[PDB]
Amino acid sequence: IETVPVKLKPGMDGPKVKQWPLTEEKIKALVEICTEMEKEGKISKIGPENPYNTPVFAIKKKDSTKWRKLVDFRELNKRTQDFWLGIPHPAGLKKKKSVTVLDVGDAYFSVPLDEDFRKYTAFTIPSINNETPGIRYQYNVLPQGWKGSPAIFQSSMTKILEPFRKQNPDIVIYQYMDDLYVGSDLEIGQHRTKIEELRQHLLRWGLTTPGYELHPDKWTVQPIVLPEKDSWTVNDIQKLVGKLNWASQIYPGIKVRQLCKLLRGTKALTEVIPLTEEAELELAENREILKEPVHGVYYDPSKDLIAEIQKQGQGQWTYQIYQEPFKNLKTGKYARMRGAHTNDVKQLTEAVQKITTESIVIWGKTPKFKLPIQKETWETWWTEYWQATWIPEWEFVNTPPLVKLWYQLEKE
Amino acid sequence: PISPIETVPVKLKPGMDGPKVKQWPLTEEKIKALVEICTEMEKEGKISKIGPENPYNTPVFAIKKKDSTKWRKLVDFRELNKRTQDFWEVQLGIPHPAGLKKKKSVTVLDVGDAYFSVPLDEDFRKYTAFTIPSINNETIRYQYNVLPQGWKGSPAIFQSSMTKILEPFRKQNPDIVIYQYMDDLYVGSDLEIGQHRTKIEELRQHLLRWGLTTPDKKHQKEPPFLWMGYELHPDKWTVQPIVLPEKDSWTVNDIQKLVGKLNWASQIYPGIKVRQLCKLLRGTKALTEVIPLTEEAELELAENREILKEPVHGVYYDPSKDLIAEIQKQGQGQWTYQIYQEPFKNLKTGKYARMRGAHTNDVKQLTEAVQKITTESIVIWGKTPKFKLPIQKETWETWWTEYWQATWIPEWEFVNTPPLVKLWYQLEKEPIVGAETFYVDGAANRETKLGKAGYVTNRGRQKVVTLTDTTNQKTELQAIYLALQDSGLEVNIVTDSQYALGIIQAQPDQSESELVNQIIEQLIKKEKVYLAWVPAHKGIG
Ligand SMILES: CCOc1ccnc(CCNC(=S)Nc2ccc(Cl)cn2)c1F
Repeated sequence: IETVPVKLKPGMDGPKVKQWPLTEEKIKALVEICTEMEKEGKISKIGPENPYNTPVFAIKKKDSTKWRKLVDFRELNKRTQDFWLGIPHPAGLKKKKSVTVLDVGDAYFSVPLDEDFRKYTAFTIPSINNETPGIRYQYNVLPQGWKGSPAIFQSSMTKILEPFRKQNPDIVIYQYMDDLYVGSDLEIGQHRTKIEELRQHLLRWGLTTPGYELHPDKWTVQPIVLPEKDSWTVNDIQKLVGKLNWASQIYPGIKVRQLCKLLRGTKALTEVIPLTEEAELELAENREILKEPVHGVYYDPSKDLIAEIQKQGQGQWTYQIYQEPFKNLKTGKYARMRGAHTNDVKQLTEAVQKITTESIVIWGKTPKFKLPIQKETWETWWTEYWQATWIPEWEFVNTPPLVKLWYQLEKE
Repeated sequence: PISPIETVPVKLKPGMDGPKVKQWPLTEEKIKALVEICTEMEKEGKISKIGPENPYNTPVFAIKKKDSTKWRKLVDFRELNKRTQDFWEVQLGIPHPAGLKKKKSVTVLDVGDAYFSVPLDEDFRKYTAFTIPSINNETIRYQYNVLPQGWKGSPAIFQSSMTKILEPFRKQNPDIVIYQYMDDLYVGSDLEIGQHRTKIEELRQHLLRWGLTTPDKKHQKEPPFLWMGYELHPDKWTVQPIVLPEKDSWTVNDIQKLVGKLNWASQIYPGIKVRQLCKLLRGTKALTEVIPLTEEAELELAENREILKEPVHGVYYDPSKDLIAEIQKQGQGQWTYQIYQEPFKNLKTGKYARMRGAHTNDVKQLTEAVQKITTESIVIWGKTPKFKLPIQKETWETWWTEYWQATWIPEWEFVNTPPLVKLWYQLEKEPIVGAETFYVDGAANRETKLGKAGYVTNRGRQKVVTLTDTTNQKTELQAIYLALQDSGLEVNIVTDSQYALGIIQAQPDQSESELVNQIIEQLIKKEKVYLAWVPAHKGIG
């Protein structure tokens, strides 16, 4: 084909990001992948006159023993001119019964990339113990993991699918990056056939597009459940009050006076205290309030979407999606997957992935993550467990002790 | 000696132009010097010499190679370089000894004057001009057609060119390892001498076929080789033992420097100390000052000297064997580790001396060494070692299964090599029945450093001290401090300090604050401690 002219947002310059050291295993894999890719003319070695650079690594896909090449164009994307021609987010898959994701990265190689922009797609395969200088390349086609790629391929995509979009206007399909989400209310029976069907429809043109299901009709948010014991001690009451007092940020209707009174004196924590009828009423009201999510929560797309995560221990993890503190749009829990019997990083990673995945579905938009972990630890191993063509934005933090004890009290 | 390789395209930074500096006058003995010599340059193969066109004057003074007394031309592109684009990382890092493998023979060809064998970008040569004013008026100008000393892109490009040029030979010979650094060419192999020697010449000839003249086997370099302070052999590497000078008069800068070279060594010879020399610097007035020398100061220097005596024998990396990484705690926050495959056959060794913050604990620190080591390894061996750590599995398991932050350790194994890292304490998960209950509380007037901090128990015990010169948190923590003091082996402590909660919570066992450190001591000293937090004013008291 041809190639439409692309540019960086004015004033900006190509990323000059440092390559992190990769393990041998990965290094060889990539080298193998890139030579083949070079032969096909999808990429070309470059000289030093090219000062730009982006990170790359390899990750094996789920249910695959084949190494997949992955690049971090986050910076580049940040800098490439927004295209405005964008992608329309539906709202159906949000409500659909079942969804499946298709990896259509291959489609992107077919089409070539503007020559004056190729330079910016430069990347470097490192050498162990810096024995040799790096093997540098740059793309000739439309690379995977770039925001422009789905964009410049958008049109071709439409027609490619139309024959299915027309033949089945009862099924939804959303494209985001190298991804493709398709949801149908049809049972996993007549479903898989239609997906594997659509699958073929694509393989038709030529772009190899191969548990694996989703269910958006089971997640949205959950309530904060208050304890409920037979006899309450001073400590019990204390803790309880601490939580509420904090919850009063999400629900101003929450009262904590009656309770707090009983806590007047200098009694032992183990001391058992009988509840005031007035106190029992108060609590009843709070229980009532907390039953449902706070009012007045609208998703504004003009502003970024945020995602916090609290490690709760026992493989447990909690999260909240929000664009403004205390006005979460969704909140949830995640229980580790049998395998990370002793690995925190593995879990976190997985988690991060679901959450992003969901965002896409709901609002087709990746959230910025506030990860309770050291930058050091995260960058050392996140790659070793990652499995997604995209890479969300992130920052590391110190889990404020309150917020955790709080959401810890989520509908179990 | 001009090479037939396609020059690489070099552009000046966009929105900028070639230099314009002036040539500063020179003696008459330096003039006739650069004169009678530059005439050779063009005679060689690089058509250098121009006129009124391309007015990009560049300074050209002359300094003799003191040990020959014969002026060999020289230039300064400081400006040009400024106005030249950027290339890519020229040596993101140097190969560390512990990552090389052993070889039967290693040679290095001094391909010195190679920069001048490579063709410069023609459309760029332009931006290179001279000016050799004779003596009087007349108000003798050259340029470049080949990479020059001093130019920003000379090395960058050269390396690459070299890279290309070697690609074939490298394939026809995958049993010969070459390494390019600067203007040198390291070559190793496991061939029988005679074979090596011939491939070497084969290669030596191959380069020359490209215009790259090189030295004959009669004038080359031979092992052992001088590396990163490492003495290298094809079978082993050794630490070039360096001994500290015996000084009569010790100056500030002297210690500063001595203490530096000292710290470097500590990695290799763990046992080196400098705490007592780090103290001769306190209050230092000027760099040239002459400080005494405490006896504790000489006992160190003298004791350090003993150590830095017997050198270090080390072995290279065997891809065949698995990597073992073992660590030990030199003290609080100071760790020593060593990597090896065959016990005692140390590949690499080290020491990390982590500082302290508002909260840290040996376990967490241990963790940080591991991550560092790991990374270090990946970089050198592309693999991560199996670890031998001085912590008990139960200890680890109970810790990380409670920490608020995400943490992990690769496959590791316990090693009872005391002192073992352990948890100095653990807060109770619930109130201790049959224990006093202190309701600590502290207040201080922010502006006027002064407040009070006290407590009151369920056993009706009370106390409050006035504090002159303090802040909010110092008091809070202090309240807590107090509670702990006069309390007993089992204590419950309610407090509303938001900050304090976290601190203590996270079982920190070392801090910047002496106050916090106070608390820790106490906390350790107790049998069982429950700590509870309650909302601010109004209500609980
Ligand atoms: C003086 C070391 O110079 C070199 C530095 C980096 N790389 C090479 C080539 C690789 N050689 C290898 S794997 N082993 C190796 C062992 C001992 C010595 Cl003395 C030199 N090289 C070098 F020869």
